[PDB]
Amino acid sequence: DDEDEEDDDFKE
Amino acid sequence: RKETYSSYIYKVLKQTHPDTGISQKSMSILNSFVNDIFERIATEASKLAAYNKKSTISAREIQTAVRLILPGELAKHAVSEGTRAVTKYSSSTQAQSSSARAGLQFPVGRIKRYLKRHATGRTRVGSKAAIYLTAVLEYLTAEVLELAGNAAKDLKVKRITPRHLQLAIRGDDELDSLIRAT
Repeated sequence: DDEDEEDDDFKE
Repeated sequence: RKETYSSYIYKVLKQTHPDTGISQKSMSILNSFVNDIFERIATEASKLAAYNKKSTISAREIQTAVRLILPGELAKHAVSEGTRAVTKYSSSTQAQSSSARAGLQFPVGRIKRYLKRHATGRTRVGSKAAIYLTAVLEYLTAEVLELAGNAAKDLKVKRITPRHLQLAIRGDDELDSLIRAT
C-alpha cells in the first residue's frame, strides 16, 4: 500500500 | 476513440460496494477492460451479422458472441443478464431513458452509437442488441468490482487499488482466462 501512495482517489 | 466509462463504472461500484472507493489507476484499468471486451464482442457480433448476411446486428448476434468469448460459466451468467435487461426494457411503459428502462447504469444510447462503428455499410444496429451488450459490459464490470472490493475489505483498506484488481482476476479462473485472452 506504500505502492498506492501516489495513486489518488477517483472523485465522482 | 477508446471511450471513457469511468462515471458509469463508479455508479456500479456504488451499487456493489457502497462504502468502498477506487483509485485512479484502478479506474483506468477497468476502463481499458470495458473497452477491450466491447471491441471483442462487437467485432464478433458484426462478423456474425456479415457472414450470415443479416441486415441488422441484433441481440441474437450479441448473445452468440458472448457465448463464443466469455469462458466457462461466466458466459451463461452474462447471457442471463443481457436477456433480463432486454426483457425489462420491453415491458417498460416508458418515457424514460433507455438505460433506466433496462435497469442499467451503463449508457445504452452511447453504447448503441459505439456499436455502429463496427457495422459495415448498410448494416444497422438494433436497440435490443445495444441493451444486451450494455447489460453484459455492466455485469462483467460488477463482477470484477465485487471481487476486488472483497479483496480490499479482506486487506482492511477502504478503496480498490490495482493490487485488489489483480487478486480478483487472478483468483477467478474464468475472469483470469478472459483477461489473458483480452
